[PDB]
Amino acid sequence: KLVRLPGLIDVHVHLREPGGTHKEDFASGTAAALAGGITMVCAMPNTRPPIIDGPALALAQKLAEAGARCDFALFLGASSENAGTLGTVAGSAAGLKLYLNETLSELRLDSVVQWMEHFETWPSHLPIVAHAEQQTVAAVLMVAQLTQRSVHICHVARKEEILLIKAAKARGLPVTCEVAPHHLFLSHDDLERLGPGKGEVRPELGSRQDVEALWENMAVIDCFASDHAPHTLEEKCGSRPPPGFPGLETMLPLLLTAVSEGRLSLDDLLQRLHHNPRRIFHLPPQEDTYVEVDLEHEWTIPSHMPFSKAHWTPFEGQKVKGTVRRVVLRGEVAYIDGQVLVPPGYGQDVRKWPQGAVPQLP
Amino acid sequence: KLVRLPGLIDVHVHLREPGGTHKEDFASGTAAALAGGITMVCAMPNTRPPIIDGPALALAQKLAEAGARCDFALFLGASSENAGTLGTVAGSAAGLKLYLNETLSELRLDSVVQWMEHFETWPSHLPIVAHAEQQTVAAVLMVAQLTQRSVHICHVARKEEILLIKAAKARGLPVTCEVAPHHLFLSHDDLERLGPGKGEVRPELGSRQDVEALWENMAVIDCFASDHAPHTLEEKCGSRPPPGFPGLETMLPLLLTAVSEGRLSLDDLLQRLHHNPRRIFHLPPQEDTYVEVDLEHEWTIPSHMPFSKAHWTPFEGQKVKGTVRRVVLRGEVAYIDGQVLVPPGYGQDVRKWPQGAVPQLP
Ligand SMILES: [Zn+2]
Ligand SMILES: [Zn+2]
Ligand SMILES: [Zn+2]
Ligand SMILES: [Zn+2]
Ligand SMILES: [Zn+2]
Ligand SMILES: [Zn+2]
Repeated sequence: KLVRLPGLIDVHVHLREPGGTHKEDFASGTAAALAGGITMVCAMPNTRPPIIDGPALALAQKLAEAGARCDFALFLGASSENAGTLGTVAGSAAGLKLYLNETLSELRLDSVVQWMEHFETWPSHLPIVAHAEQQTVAAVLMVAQLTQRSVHICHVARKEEILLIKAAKARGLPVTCEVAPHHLFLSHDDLERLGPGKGEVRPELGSRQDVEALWENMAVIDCFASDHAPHTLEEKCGSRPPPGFPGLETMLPLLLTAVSEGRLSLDDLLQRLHHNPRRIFHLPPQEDTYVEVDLEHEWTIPSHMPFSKAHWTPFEGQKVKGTVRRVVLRGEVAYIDGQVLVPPGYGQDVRKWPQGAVPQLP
Repeated sequence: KLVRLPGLIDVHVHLREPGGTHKEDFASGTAAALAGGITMVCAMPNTRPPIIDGPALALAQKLAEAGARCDFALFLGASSENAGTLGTVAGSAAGLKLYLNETLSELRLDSVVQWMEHFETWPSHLPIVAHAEQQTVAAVLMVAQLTQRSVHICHVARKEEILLIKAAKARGLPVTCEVAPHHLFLSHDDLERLGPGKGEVRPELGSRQDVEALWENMAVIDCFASDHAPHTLEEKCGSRPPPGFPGLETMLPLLLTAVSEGRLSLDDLLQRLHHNPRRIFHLPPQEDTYVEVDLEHEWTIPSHMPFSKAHWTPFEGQKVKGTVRRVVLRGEVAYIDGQVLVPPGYGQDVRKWPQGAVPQLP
């Protein structure tokens, strides 16, 4: 009755450690990942302190090695000060992350010249990822061409954005992109229900026409990634709600529902949650690692999923068909039917594996 | 000085066993593969007997398990008689191969309706590969759309073909393709030297404009594959020369030369010889497997490479920069500096590995 899948990869998660551990930490976030059929995550650098230099990366790496229950890589974050300073640690990171729209004080870039400096100084063989909305997608693509390298665009959310990327790919430009589940399964039609606080997310929820354009242009989407952005309900409902949805525990159930409805194939799903993440970020295979799912079980997403400390979900009330039954990670049962069974610290930094280093010319 | 690469994959080799073992057998062909930095091969079904039914597949699987020095998967071949009969063994094969142009009596398909029957009966989740030249590419793409599934086009050789595939990808159609090294590094300009016998290959060598279109449209090429088609010199020079070049031992040196010249990146190469073959054919990772190459060593391709029984090469005289120094396959030294060190039978059928089965809905 079950289906065996390879170990799935989420290349865009915010696990909030160090500095935001009331929202989530490595142990709780990777528990959420395992319960969602995810066995490897790439953690974003907008923590407190942000991962914008070698000492912060060193700290975050040890916190993750001690807290993570699944395997991981850590992004470095581009700042207005660190271009040309990351060469020694660059290869130990998942990649470099550029935050090109409204963001946290330390990751804010004031000028496209600062983008150029990062594209010019970051090692040419290592991944660069950009949070780039609307015309920013076009702008960062221009910077990538001027510096003659590739770029990966995070959470594409709009018809405008996916059609621009489509046009770039038609010209042979080296761009890849990812889409998050809330931009495939939620729209403006849901804002009435969510409210202005819970509904706050960046990129914001799109129109029904945005959602339909993403599905119509599935061929253009290289990866699915949750953009797991845990904030507590108190923060989402308060005066200055931060953007973001939790999503690790709901991503695969939502997508398996789409597969069961014929909206995409099982292969389409596995290209976007396994093969393409591997090849874009040069992430290594995980030995004796697999996920068993039940495609027949129908359930309704509750007000909060078991594991994320976010303790809320924007998908509450949606009917889904598909559930993660068992996860085996490197030969150990990591998850069965609502219980995580590997301790904090079982997870490892895949960039330290010999097969996890990005190949490079001498 | 050396560079470590993952285990490379050649998804298009003719190893001639059973029935053509004077041209090559599993032991000699996989020795050639290892010497070329290849650790996994997909063997084509136009053997004698051809692999067009379960008994022939059973035989070929045992011959490969006994003779192969690297890991492998075996293609099934479409015939005018076997549509609807391969469902029980389909999942044990690399995929289904359709020979849509001039070919061997048993793989000859008389009618596009026979193509349709295979697309309709072959399991929808398993790979289909087509030898399709010129307008045949358009025709098989039409059949793929009518049956609403994907197709992979072998050895794209012409500007006409790569631009058609480019246009199909721009419309979001599920098509992938491979290009062989002789269509990137040889042209009509070389036929004077090769002669009409040695120069016989299908698809035939292209014009300089064909070669330049393939390089210009590298973004459209998903895989490199050798189309290793060993024939003895006596056969290539005789009255009725069969088409094909040997290529396993020269593919990587040629491509590494191109990398060293800046014609493509190391990543471009590894996408096309590792990641994309994996994800198109759902081939499993190989544990503790890697290839060490020396990018500085300049040498001239001789009149024949050491291992292929073909005992000739069309690349004789070309200057290359790049050489395979060491291959480790599943923890054992398989190749060092001109010597293969794993015996016939070390190789395994990757479709029998748990991680080597193609995921499918229940
Ligand atoms: Zn991202
Ligand atoms: Zn994010
Ligand atoms: Zn890689
Ligand atoms: Zn092929
Ligand atoms: Zn062939
Ligand atoms: Zn696969």
